[PDB]
Amino acid sequence: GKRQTEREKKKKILAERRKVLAIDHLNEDQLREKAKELWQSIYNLEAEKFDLQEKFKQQKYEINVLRNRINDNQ
Amino acid sequence: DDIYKAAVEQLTEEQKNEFKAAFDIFVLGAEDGCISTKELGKVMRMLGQNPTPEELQEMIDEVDEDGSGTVDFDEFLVMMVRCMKDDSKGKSEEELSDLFRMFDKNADGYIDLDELKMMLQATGETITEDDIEELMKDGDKNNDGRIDYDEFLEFMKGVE
Amino acid sequence: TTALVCDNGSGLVKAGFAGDDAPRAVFPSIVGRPRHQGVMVGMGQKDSYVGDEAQSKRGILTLKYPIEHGIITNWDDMEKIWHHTFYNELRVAPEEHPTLLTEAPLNPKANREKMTQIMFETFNVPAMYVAIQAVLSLYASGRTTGIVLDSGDGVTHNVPIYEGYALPHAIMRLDLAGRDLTDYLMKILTERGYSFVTTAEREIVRDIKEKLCYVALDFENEMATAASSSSLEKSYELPDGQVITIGNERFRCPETLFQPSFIGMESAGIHETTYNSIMKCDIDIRKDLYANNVLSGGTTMYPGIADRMQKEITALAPSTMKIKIIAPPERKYSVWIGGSILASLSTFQQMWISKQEYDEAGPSIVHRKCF
Amino acid sequence: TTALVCDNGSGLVKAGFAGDDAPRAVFPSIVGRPRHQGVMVGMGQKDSYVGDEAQSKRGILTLKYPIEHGIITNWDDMEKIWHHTFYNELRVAPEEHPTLLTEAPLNPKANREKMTQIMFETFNVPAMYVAIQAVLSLYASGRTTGIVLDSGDGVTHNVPIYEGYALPHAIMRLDLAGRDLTDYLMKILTERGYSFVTTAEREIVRDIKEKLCYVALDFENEMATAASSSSLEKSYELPDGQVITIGNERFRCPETLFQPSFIGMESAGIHETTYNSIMKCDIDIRKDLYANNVLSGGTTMYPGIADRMQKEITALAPSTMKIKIIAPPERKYSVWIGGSILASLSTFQQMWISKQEYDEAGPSIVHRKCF
Amino acid sequence: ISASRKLQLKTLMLQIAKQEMEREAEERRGEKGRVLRTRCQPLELDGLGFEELQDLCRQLHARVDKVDEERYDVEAKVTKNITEIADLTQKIYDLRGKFKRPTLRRVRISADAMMQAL
Ligand SMILES: Nc1ncnc2c1ncn2[C@@H]1O[C@H](COP(=O)(O)OP(=O)(O)O)[C@@H](O)[C@H]1O
Ligand SMILES: Nc1ncnc2c1ncn2[C@@H]1O[C@H](COP(=O)(O)OP(=O)(O)O)[C@@H](O)[C@H]1O
Ligand SMILES: [Mg+2]
Ligand SMILES: [Mg+2]
Repeated sequence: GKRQTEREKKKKILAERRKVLAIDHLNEDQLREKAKELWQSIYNLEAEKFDLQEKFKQQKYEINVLRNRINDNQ
Repeated sequence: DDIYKAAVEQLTEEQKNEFKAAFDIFVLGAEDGCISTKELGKVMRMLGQNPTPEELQEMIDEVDEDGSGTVDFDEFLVMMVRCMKDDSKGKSEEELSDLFRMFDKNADGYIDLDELKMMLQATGETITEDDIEELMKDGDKNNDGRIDYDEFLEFMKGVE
Repeated sequence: TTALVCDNGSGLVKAGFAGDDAPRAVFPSIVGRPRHQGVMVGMGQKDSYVGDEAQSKRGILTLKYPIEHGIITNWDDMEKIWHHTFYNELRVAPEEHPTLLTEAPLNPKANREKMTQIMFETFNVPAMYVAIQAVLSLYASGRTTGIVLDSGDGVTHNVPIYEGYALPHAIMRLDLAGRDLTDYLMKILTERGYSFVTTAEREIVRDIKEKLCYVALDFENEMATAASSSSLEKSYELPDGQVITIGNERFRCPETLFQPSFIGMESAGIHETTYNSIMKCDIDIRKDLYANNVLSGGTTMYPGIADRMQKEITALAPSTMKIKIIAPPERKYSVWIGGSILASLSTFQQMWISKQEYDEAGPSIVHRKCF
Repeated sequence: TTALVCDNGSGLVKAGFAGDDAPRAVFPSIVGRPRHQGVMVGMGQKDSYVGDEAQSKRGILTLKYPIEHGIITNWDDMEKIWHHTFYNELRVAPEEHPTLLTEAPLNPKANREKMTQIMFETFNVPAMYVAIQAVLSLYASGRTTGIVLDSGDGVTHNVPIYEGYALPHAIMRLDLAGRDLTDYLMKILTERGYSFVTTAEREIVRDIKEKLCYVALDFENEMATAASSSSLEKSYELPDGQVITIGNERFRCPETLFQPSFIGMESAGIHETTYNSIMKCDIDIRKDLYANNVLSGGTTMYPGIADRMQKEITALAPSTMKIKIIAPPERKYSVWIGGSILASLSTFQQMWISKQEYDEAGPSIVHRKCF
Repeated sequence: ISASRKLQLKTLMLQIAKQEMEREAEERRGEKGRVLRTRCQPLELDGLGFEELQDLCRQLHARVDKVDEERYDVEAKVTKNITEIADLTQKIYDLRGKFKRPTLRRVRISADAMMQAL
């Protein structure tokens, strides 16, 4: 396996399994609402990405704490 | 200073039962409630409560210093309730770790005396004999030149 | 930023930032799943211990190397090893660091292409470059000519170089290396009564080989001496007591290098494949190659090999040429030191395989101009 | 709700709610029907006195243990014992409490399946789980490795464990235990004139064994000393007077543990089956097992056994390893304390055999994933 | 050394810690809002013709695919990092407090005063 399944999953998520959307094919109010949906989805997901960045920060802090404890104890 | 004393002011009947049992063991009526600290520790260990000799020795070194053996009721009840463990889980471990990483800005895997003392002065509390060097003496068990979150627990565990 | 000089190797993964003297983290490349059942609950038992962690719990694991002979036979395990190396032994995310892997000569293409594809897709490095393991060992010696014999643990290869121009028709790659010596030692120890079978006990036999074995200057005289006196028998304490005494197994294990007929291999020893590699070169650069023979790799650390090899080559070579064998004390990490030097060069800074180039030509970019 | 940590054992049933320090009710597991006729009318004479009640009326009963060697030979009596344990010694209906029985290693399957079928059909518990009696004793010591010798009253078994991974091929179960020592003591007491025959007098001999016997540090020296001086003769008062004097029967009764040839058993003592159990383990975890040898079970409470066993193993083992024998003062209830700890864990809360699972797969569910 | 001020000190520390945590949460929220606004510009919906919305939604969809790739990347990263962090937390626990989980006890309670009732 090595990871070919994992990369296949990655590609499917980024290209296929994403919310693959045909957008510019709708009536004026319909296209407007779909654009609003896309914009809101981007907003919420970007908030989530910031949360992931903050979690990366917390995990880094925990790693530093664990490393200092290990070095002190071993 | 205030917690156990106020609880004495608002005494509950649950602790009141043990208070009266110990008093009748000591005071048979129409007395000043002297209750010598030596006898206080002996009976506290005797009455099936927590047999911790450390609190008894602290009280003996602390009370009956007048040479009379009499113990004021306020301090008697305070030491009775404090021999029993009065704490609510010492908050949450992960919560306290987050509190301390907010406190600890260096983030070198530990925290030094400087951040701890800055937070201490941010708390806004008076300074007494157990300040200044009691924290240094207590936290420096292996004397690593720092007081980490684990060392901060080692100093004053069960923070409420 | 700084470059990551990783060096997969086969037996010890050596890594570290470019521009230092020694690799930052050196640890065996083994991934061992537990094999027993496990009854304690909540002990926090993982499903695979990699690196140096599995050399401490090896009593209940089944260690298996992911690299057999230079080539990589188990890609998932190799990916796990790389992930461990990046995240736990160096603690630097690969998204912000170029990498410089190393590869043995004459290896299958698919191995190299898969390596670059992994590095670009999974770890998502900015740029990676693959270099032949012998040119680096020549860098570390500070030379620019010479024929380098890099007897690793997986495969022994012998790349001659002159004035910076490698001679591709004179590379002699032989698959006898440290692992086969470990297996042969484990096989001849049975002649005294000590039986090592488990894949965990192969590590114990490897430790015996490292600490006790040495290369004899003259084989027959040593065989005669060890059969009469007892001045050679050195004892060694197993991980549980019951000391063992190694007799003439001491210099018979590494003698396989100069007589590969011991383990049934047909080819000639490392003393004669170097001379053959020289004789394939042109007639005018043979003196320089004779004078600048370089040793590298772990397995060339046996006490007394730099004299046996010189004696053998002097026997083979013409009497007029001077035979000199360069054996630096930092032999084991010679390849990695050379890798650090190469990655620290300014002239080399534009040879990396940039990610946009890979996106345009696919993994087959490595065989192209960016070698 | 809280879990019921029952522990059937063989000789003493120990039970109590999970999360405490000591079992709530400990009482012998004997069921004795009356044997004489009975002339008083209306005395309220029952047909079977179980538990600690039959240790007070034992003068007119015929006590018979329902568990011979770990296995259960008389299911009706065992059901009666369980019913008594639940309703009268704990006074908690089983309809509202999970149960955690314990079972010796290498026991017949049918015993375990019948046990779970009874617990689910008759008492109708919400969920029950069966655990090996040695892993719990390892829990109680707060370790995670070590080889535990759990010499109960029915059967002595020796389960080695490393890093939480039990080694199923190294379990050495031996059927010599406290009951055979009681019978042998009752058999050697006849050499002075005291004859105990009735099944009620076996209890008196058991009391003699508990209060007087001790394990000799060196057997031959003690045999020589007791045959010359009289400093060992300790006296004991029977339940009716007529004191008796035990001479060298004191250390000859528990010596059977280290020389099972006394009662005609072929196998080697508990001092050598531990070493054999260690030697079956892998070569890299033998040091840890040597250093963390754990004792448990009732029969390991003889005064002076933790020194005799250490001396014997040090004689057998290689001279370099350190031999340490963990003998906590709370040896008798070690298995139950470990059971309480295991039942109190959050990670373990989803391993119970839920009743709906039993309804779908029958009693053979116990051998399945829910072990 | 007085046992008097332990309660006041710990309560004051708790108050300071809660204030710091809520302040950090609020500033994180403000930073996240600013970063979102500078990463995803607010939608413009004033007097746009049909083609204006067509083009804007096309640009938004291209950005949607781009950010979907970015966030699936950071999501896989956070999944791997969280898994590894939990594993190392468990490793540190079994390294240090594994000898203490058995010590988690509520003992010496009922049997202390249940002796002479027999
Ligand atoms: N001091 C030593 N003496 C003898 N043999 C050694 C010594 N150190 C390492 N080796 C052998 O060399 C091997 C390590 O070789 P190494 O250079 O790490 O291989 P690679 O080229 O894959 O990095 C080990 O397997 C061991 O058998
Ligand atoms: N203090 C003691 N000294 C010597 N032997 C004892 C002592 N206490 C119990 N025993 C022996 O151990 C047996 C009880 O063992 P126990 O651990 O209760 O078995 P189980 O594993 O079935 O619970 C008794 O039959 C008795 O022979
Ligand atoms: Mg190499
Ligand atoms: Mg038992």
